[PDB]
Amino acid sequence: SAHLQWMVVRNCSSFLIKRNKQTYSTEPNNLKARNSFRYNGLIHRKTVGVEPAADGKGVVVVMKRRSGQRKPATSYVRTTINKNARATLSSIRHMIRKNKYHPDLRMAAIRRASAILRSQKPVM
Amino acid sequence: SGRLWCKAIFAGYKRGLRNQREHTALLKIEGVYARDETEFYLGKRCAYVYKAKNNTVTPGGKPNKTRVIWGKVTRAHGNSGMVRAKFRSNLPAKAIGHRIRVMLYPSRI
Amino acid sequence: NFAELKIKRLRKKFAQKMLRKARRKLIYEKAKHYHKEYRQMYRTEIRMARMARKAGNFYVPAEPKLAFVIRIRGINGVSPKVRKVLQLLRLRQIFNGTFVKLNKASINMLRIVEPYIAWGYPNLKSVNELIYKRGYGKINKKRIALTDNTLIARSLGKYNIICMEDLIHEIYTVGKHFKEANNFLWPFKLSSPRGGMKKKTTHFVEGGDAGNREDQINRLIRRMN
Amino acid sequence: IAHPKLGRRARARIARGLR
Amino acid sequence: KGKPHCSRNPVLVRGIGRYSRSAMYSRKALYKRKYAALATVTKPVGGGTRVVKLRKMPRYYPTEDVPRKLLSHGKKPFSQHVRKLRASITPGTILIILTGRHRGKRVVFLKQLSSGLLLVTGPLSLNRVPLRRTHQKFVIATSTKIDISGVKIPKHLTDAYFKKKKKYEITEQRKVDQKAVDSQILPKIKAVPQLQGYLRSVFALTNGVYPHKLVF
Amino acid sequence: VLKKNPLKNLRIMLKLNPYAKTMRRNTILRQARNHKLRVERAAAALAAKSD
Amino acid sequence: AALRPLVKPKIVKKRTKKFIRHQSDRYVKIKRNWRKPRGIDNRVRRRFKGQILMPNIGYGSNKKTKHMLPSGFRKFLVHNVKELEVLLMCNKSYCAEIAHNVSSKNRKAIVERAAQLAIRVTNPNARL
RNA sequence: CCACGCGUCCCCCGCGAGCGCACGGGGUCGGCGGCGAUGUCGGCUACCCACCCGACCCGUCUUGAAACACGGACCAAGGAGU
RNA sequence: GAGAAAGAGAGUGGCGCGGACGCUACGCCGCGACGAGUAGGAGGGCCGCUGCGGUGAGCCUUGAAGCCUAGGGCGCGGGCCC
Ligand SMILES: [Mg+2]
Ligand SMILES: [Mg+2]
Ligand SMILES: [Mg+2]
Ligand SMILES: [Mg+2]
Ligand SMILES: [Mg+2]
Ligand SMILES: [Mg+2]
Ligand SMILES: [Mg+2]
Ligand SMILES: [Mg+2]
Ligand SMILES: [Mg+2]
Ligand SMILES: [Mg+2]
Ligand SMILES: [Mg+2]
Ligand SMILES: [Mg+2]
Ligand SMILES: [Mg+2]
Ligand SMILES: [Mg+2]
Repeated sequence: SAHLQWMVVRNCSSFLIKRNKQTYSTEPNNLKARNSFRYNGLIHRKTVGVEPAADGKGVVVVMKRRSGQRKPATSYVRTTINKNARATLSSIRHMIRKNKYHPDLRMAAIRRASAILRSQKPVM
Repeated sequence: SGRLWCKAIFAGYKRGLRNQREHTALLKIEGVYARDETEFYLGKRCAYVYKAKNNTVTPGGKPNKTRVIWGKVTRAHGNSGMVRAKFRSNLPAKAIGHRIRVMLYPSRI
Repeated sequence: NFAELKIKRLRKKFAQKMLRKARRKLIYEKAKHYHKEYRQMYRTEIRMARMARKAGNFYVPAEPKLAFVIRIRGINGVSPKVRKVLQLLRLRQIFNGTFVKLNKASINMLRIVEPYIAWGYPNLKSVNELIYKRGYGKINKKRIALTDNTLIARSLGKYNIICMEDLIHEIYTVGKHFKEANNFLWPFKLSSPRGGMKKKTTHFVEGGDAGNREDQINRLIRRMN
Repeated sequence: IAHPKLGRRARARIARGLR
Repeated sequence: KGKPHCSRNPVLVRGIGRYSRSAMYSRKALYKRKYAALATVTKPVGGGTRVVKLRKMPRYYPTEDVPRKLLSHGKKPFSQHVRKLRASITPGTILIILTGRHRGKRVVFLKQLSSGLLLVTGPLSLNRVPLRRTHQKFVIATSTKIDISGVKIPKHLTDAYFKKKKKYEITEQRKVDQKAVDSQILPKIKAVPQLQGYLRSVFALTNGVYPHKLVF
Repeated sequence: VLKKNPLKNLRIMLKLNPYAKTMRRNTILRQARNHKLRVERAAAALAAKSD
Repeated sequence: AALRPLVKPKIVKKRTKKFIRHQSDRYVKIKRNWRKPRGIDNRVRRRFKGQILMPNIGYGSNKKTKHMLPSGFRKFLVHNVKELEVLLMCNKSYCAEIAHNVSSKNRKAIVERAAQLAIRVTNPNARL
């Protein structure tokens, strides 16, 4: 299900790294990148991920669908947002809130997109 | 154009016979030799002023050599007008029997 | 809708607010009645001494029903019969204090620990200021400082002791539920005495501090807290 | 008056009276 | 509506009124005073009209924020503090500035200012110190008073007047305020004999003299 | 909660005991009143000593 | 104008001296690394006065300022540039160190990526 | 005086509105001042030195070790509940 | 959080699309009291060494292991990172 495979993954995963009294997790669809139950992206049915685009600018947003759970190629849908910083965040807010799609990650994705766009606007 | 600090001798630390506690200086203020006279000096600013080799920065002036360790008088100490003080860094034992200038300016008159 | 569901929320809130206000008026007038009772208790033992001296007889006042023990000797080297009595008096640390009512079952306990305790007959000001400054409560076998009347009232409501002057009245005027009211109180962690002890080891009669010092326990309390 | 079971009508009546 | 009256009871001690609540009921007269019972702006543009949203959402979020603080009550800002005087400092006394560049010079005190500071001039014609502010802790106040009940110091000088700006060359307004005030102060101290010579000299502790035994 | 001291802090004492307010009001009125009575008897005694 | 952290409380430390192991001054064969001595006549084990102090639990720092660098951050040992994306959001709290083994060629990519991602690096100029 | 209205029978003689001050569930200032490019600022720690207080050398067997009890010059490596 | 065993219970009759952190549940948080220790017992080590199965699209001749250090540091500490 989800709570069994969390209790398998929680200490035995290859994405987990543990050093300097800090515990992290490097799965690609993780928001805040930390080892927990809410934020781990491999487990759940419905999952938001925020990545920087293949282009230098833009934010791709990853949505796990409900149907192909065991089918990894047709499970994650991508959407690329190459816009201004306000409407990128309002787009991610509308996608997570108003679709009822895993609403606990609604603020962590906005934090992550705000951290990606700050790195994409040029260096001081 | 004159002098504006009372004379005090750093007598020792606050000490038991087999233990000294370096976070509290014993100051013997010249002129007051009783607890009915030590009432005036409570809570006054005080300073251990000493020269050294390398230049320090002096507030309101060019760099001098004279450095300080500030502190305040806290409470009286025994019947002979000896008084306690605490400095913000503890006094070195270099200063035993030297002149701490006990100020007047946190004044209560 | 949320029209009547809204208003009955503040109906219930206003109901319990008025309930709390009625409770505060209750404990106000209970404190006033207590002040009247203490005036009468102080004046009648003067009145009856005067009417005894007016005839030429003597008025023996009642032996007091309430003492306050303080542990003045430390942990080390305690005889076990002296030790168990102190554990039942709840004087474990040095300079703890406990109200203790008097009877034949308790005075013969206190004379076993006479070398280790200082005890006397505490004044109304002493029983006040000990409760207000150093008085805590054994709530859920924890130690919660008596900051509000609900901490007293939730534990001692069924003995009709629901403010702090109810507790003071039950301790001082020793009542029916003195056992429960006193065992509610945590043992008083009194400080070391300002000014200083006379002599720890010998009895108060022979110029010390141990043992019964009847009216003079108040001088000890005033400088121990 | 002050205890909540039997004093309910009395507190309601004094609540009506304080207007 | 209604004119706000002042407090009906006089304050007896701090936090205690002189009349209890029954007498206060009788005085306030509640026996006869019974009672019983944005974000969007439409604008035209040169399309149609646009509903602009004032105070729009943030364009950025820092990766983590602090939480809000708990609430405390008796902690005013500095302007809302009550301000103490000593008993010895009254307007008309003479002061000994102990710390700043005017070391130990005797000075006439004028006015408790609105930041808590003391308005100061021993007139600069004799001891060379202007209209200055000082602090009441750092100042010995001897018991030598002149009567300045019949003077006027200007209203426009205050803490925001004496506040530092950012070489400091003095303004002409400082000169005319100084010349306005000392022309009233200086003939008062010339009335007392040997006081103008007292103010020119500096306080100094010599040998064998101790502040706990000397009175002033 | 921080335990504030009812013998020093006034409103905690009132929070535990609202009748302490009227005891202290009545006793401050009595302090001042007996003080003024003794000052008036002392002034009368000085007037009688003058006369 | 470096990357300042979120909050910077007063990092109070109870003890600043190391715990010298007893009689590590007396010999060279004895390192200064603490070993609780288990002798029967030892002045240190039974806590005499004026002796070498023992590392009790009470010397532990508070949990809010434990492991905390004096610049307010916490270090995190980073081997490759792929791990700086882990600190992309733990930014105002946790800073990055590059390990000793990493090449001078591979330090520059990590330092530039950290300058993009606003991560403080403790040793940004470790080869020049 | 922590007492406030009216109407009803009889004994006895349940939502009023606003503001505001605060000895009220742990500190704030919506207060300030100075010094800073080759001579100065910070660095508690780690290097040397100075002073006051403290301060006998470890392991060990022992009732008790600093012992005029035995083992040990110093260092590196191996070295004992498998 | 409220001195008083229990329902912020259901029913029938008279514009602006917004809302911090969290929860490795083996985690996080809140109160209270407590802390001596040889012989010994137990727990926890993100203390340390050597090898083996997994794993880090780990590191490394643009310089790994080792060694030295008056450099910056973290941890009560074993130790560790620059
Ligand atoms: Mg003994
Ligand atoms: Mg004393
Ligand atoms: Mg030995
Ligand atoms: Mg032994
Ligand atoms: Mg010595
Ligand atoms: Mg042997
Ligand atoms: Mg043998
Ligand atoms: Mg033998
Ligand atoms: Mg033995
Ligand atoms: Mg011998
Ligand atoms: Mg021999
Ligand atoms: Mg042998
Ligand atoms: Mg030998
Ligand atoms: Mg232990």
